[PDB]
Amino acid sequence: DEDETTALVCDNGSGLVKAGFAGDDAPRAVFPSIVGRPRHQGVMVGMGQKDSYVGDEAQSKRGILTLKYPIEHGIITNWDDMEKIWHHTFYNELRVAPEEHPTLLTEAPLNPKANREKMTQIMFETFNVPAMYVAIQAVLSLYASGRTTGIVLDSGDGVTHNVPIYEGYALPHAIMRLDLAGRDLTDYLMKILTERGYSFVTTAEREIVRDIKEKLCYVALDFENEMATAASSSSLEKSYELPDGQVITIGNERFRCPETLFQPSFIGMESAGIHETTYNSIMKCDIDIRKDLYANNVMSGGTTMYPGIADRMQKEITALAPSTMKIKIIAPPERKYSVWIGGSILASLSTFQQMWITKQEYDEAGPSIVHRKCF
Amino acid sequence: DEDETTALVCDNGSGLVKAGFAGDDAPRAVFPSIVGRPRHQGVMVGMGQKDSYVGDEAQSKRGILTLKYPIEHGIITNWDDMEKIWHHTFYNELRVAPEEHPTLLTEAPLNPKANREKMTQIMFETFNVPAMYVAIQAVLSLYASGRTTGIVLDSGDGVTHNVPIYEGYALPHAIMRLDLAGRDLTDYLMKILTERGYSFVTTAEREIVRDIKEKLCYVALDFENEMATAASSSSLEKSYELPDGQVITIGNERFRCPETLFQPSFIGMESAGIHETTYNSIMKCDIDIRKDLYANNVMSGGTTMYPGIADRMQKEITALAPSTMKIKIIAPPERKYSVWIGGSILASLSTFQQMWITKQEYDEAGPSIVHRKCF
Amino acid sequence: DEDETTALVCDNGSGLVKAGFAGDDAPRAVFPSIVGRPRHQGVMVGMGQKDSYVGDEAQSKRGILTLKYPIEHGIITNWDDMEKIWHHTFYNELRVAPEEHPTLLTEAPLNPKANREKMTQIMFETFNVPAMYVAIQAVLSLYASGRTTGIVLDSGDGVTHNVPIYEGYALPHAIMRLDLAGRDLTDYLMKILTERGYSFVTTAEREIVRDIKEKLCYVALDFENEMATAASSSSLEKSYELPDGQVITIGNERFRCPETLFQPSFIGMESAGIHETTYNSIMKCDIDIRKDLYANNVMSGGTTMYPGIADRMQKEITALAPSTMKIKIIAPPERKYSVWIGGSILASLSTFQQMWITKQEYDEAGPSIVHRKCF
Amino acid sequence: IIESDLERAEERAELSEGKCAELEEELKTVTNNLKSLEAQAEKYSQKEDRYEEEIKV
Amino acid sequence: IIESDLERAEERAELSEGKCAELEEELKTVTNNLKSLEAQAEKYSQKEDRYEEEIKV
Repeated sequence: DEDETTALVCDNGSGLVKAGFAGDDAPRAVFPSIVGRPRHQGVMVGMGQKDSYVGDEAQSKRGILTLKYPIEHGIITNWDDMEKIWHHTFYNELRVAPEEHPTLLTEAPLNPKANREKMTQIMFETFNVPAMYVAIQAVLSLYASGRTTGIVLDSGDGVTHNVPIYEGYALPHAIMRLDLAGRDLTDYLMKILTERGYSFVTTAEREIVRDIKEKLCYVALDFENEMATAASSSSLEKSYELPDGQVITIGNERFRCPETLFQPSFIGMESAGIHETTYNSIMKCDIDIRKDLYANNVMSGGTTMYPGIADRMQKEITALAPSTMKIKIIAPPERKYSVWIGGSILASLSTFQQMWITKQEYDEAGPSIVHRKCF
Repeated sequence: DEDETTALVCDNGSGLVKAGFAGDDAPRAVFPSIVGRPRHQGVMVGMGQKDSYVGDEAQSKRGILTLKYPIEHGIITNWDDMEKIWHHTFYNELRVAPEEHPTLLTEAPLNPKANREKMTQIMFETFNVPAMYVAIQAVLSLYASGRTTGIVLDSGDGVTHNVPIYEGYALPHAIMRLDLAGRDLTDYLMKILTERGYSFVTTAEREIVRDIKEKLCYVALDFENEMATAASSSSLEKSYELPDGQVITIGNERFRCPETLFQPSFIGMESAGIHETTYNSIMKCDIDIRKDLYANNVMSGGTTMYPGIADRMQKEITALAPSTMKIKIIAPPERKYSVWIGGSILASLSTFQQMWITKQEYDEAGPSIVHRKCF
Repeated sequence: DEDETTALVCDNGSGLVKAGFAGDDAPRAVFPSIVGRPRHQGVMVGMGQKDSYVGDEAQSKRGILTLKYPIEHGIITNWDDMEKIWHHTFYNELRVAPEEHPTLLTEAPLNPKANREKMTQIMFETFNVPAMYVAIQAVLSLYASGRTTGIVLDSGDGVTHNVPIYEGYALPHAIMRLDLAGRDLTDYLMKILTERGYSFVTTAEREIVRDIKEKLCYVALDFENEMATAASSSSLEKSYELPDGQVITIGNERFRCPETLFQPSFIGMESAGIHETTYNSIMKCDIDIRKDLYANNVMSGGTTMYPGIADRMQKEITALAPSTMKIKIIAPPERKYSVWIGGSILASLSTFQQMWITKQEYDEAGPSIVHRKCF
Repeated sequence: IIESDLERAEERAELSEGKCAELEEELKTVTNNLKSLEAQAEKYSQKEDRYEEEIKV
Repeated sequence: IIESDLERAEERAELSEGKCAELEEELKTVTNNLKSLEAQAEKYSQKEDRYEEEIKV
């Protein structure tokens, strides 16, 4: 349907998959990384009804489905379900056949090896894609943001990777990776709202809480002052409409959940928080690198859309940083949608045509080729 | 009236209320958590007759009463009814007025605020108790059980708590509030006994099924082979005498009911069941904690009295658990009464005499004080 | 046990603290350089539970503690934690009060001066030691090894200094300090084990990887050849049992961790390694010194435990070293304990009893006195 | 039909309210940035003077 | 009621669209004021840098 064998770009995370073609500005479609399955016995006959549902089908029919995510903390653990998600992504909504297009997939630099290897195998064996590449999330964010140097703090649904990059090169000894993510904030919000009389323990309830989080929650610039008021007055509560007509209001819980990014102890995690790890990613780099990383804190990934987060991340690191020097945050309206955007940019670069793995080299090496050719 | 100004202890569940004084080894009396009301028009005059009956009065006069439970899955929603149950408990069975004694009440910390706030308020304002203390069910169960470390499985009438404790500390991120309880097991049994030709749909009938469950049911360590035989042979059916002299026999349904705890789909619940929930609470704790919790799964509350339950739980956890390691269950005779026993122990500890809210601090602060003084 | 007022000897690194009485051939007590603190809310009372745990206490109750060490890359950063470690080591384990005994503490010659001042101040002001001396770690390593001449490659947990000594004299212009030690080797392994699917980031997890490193890793005489096989065959994987009964297998990662000693670029360091510094320290020594130091290069401290390191180092130095001359590395049994042993040897010499700072000179001058009195 | 148009009109109210809220959030974000920038433009004009003063001094 | 609710649903489409359009104008206004203040703050940061360069000189 395209006038060129443009690469397909699929930003497959632990949240939603954003997909479209290289050279465009935006994904053609977005899909929950979900395969749904009925938890009930059918009663009426000739009702259609699938054994399993994919993406938005799984979410739309969720009233009686248990919903599973094949990707956890950035890694595919269930590749049969990813084959279904990709079939849907490519043939039902983008309506393209990867057999005629190179495909670009994304991951964090320390994502366990099985992820990129199984992603490579699925696209070469079930879709028979002519070429593959698995790209770095930080690289993709840097292209989207217009930078070659900076800290990419990618606090999304799966993991926070936090990798410093200078002149387009990794500074791997300074990756302050953290097992704290948007999915934990969602789990925390389900629990804290349960305490308000609105229990959220089932799949339908979990999807509702994620929707509540995305629309009602924030981190603010000053937690203690924000809570001093939110805990004292109803003036800071915000309502939300649930699908069945219930109305829930959230007070200080509205920010106490999200605050776990700065205070991980709220969910039992042992961590300094995302701002200290951002600071250390800069500090652990050489002294002649530090000045450029301080001036370029690059925000990407999920959770970047919480009110007060860009302002707060700059405040928290500038407060740890030395005086005289200027410390700055980069947090464009392209935040979180930067990995997909970077995929489009990267896939299309003329210099990247030497990075793509072809369905030639693949057959001689097998999917393990991804560890020889990508990064 | 006592030989010391000992605290009074009352363990108010969604099922039954256990009460006595601190320092004893048993409650003095147990009452159903029930307030009954006549559903018929009086015909005779000078018949006495109360507007409402409580506890054992409510059960003894139940032939024409609707029986309500003031506690909903651990939360008191009707505090006027609990005040009447408590007055009866304190003045008619314990024969001690709270005005001269501190009182200890219990709840899961998972309880959404209103229960501990109202329990504290009732005792301070309607009973004029000189002091109050709302206790943690896991704490109370571990004291009663001889442990400081382990997981409390309190699978009683209301909600399953499943909270892990290490060296006396809570590990709150691993606590999984579970909507699977003894009350649901009763409802399931009412429906499957209906299929057999013995419909149970009214209050009297609900109380009968609960009595049947308590006396005839078991879980079985191997339910599959047990049902293969129980569903095939009358030789495994047990007769129960109904109040009017009629007899009901129950076969595989006897264990089918308790099995719901391991097969929650039987009541429409999206859950892995109590063995996997316990396992996940162990898993969610740090790796140097996990081994101590695997070796110390502690039974408390109700339903833990079913034959085969200690073995059913230990074997299911062992199956989910790693090799080399020994998985063990502690199942003391202080089962179901363990929260009350723990209350007696805790109320009496010298290290807990500073934990009591006095009837001064209460009035200066109001009932919200329970959030600063108890936990 | 001690029946004489002998000097106490105590070596203190970022890893472990070794202590005992001068005149022996071993410390009588060894503790981790760790002070642990609880990171959880207590619920049970009358449970004991400390504010802080030290040494073996810190590790024994670590399931709910965050564990921190006081010494970083050779220096004390937290004097309060060192006082706790020494208080426990001297009074509880060795059962000795330093008030009645002179004490010998150690550091390499380029160690920042604040470290020597703090060691002197703590023992004189919190322990009231009658006398102090701070000795050179290279001096003590040569005494333990039976040498007066040699190069001490102190590849410990914090920092490696590689200090050359000839006829008992310092050759300070040739000390080639290296920012590579056992603590960094642990970090490398945590990242590579993450690539294998096992994330290790929290305190319990960090302790596991350190334990894995110490028990499973080796240098590899030939890195590339060992890797060609280890990367191709599972027969070279060693299985480590994790505290919860789960296991991890480690393949070429088993040697890639210690390989950082020969490849510091693995952790982002601008260095060729411990063999390069061994070579540069000798290279800058006088031309008529070199022959005696090349025939006596000395391993000291830990990381020398690698059953691959003995041949790996002599091969790497021999390759750079001059012809005609005998090139040899001394890898004595007094390894990982050589500084303490040397400390005992120095502390007990009759020729050393005039080297002590007394608790007279100390108070008149203050702790800066160590800078003029020791070396 | 009117109800179907109502649902769509209501949907438009919701979509438009969605946009309204989004713009409001953006308005506030931008306005908050405006305000922090008003503060910065002034602090910066003051720095323009503090620095100019450092130059003069 | 439905026609009235259509009129209201439509009114709400118009009101929320109207208001979101007002917010687009308020947003563009604060965005442009932000850009102005940012440009101003940046011109000052550039002057601060010129002075810093001159301060260093």
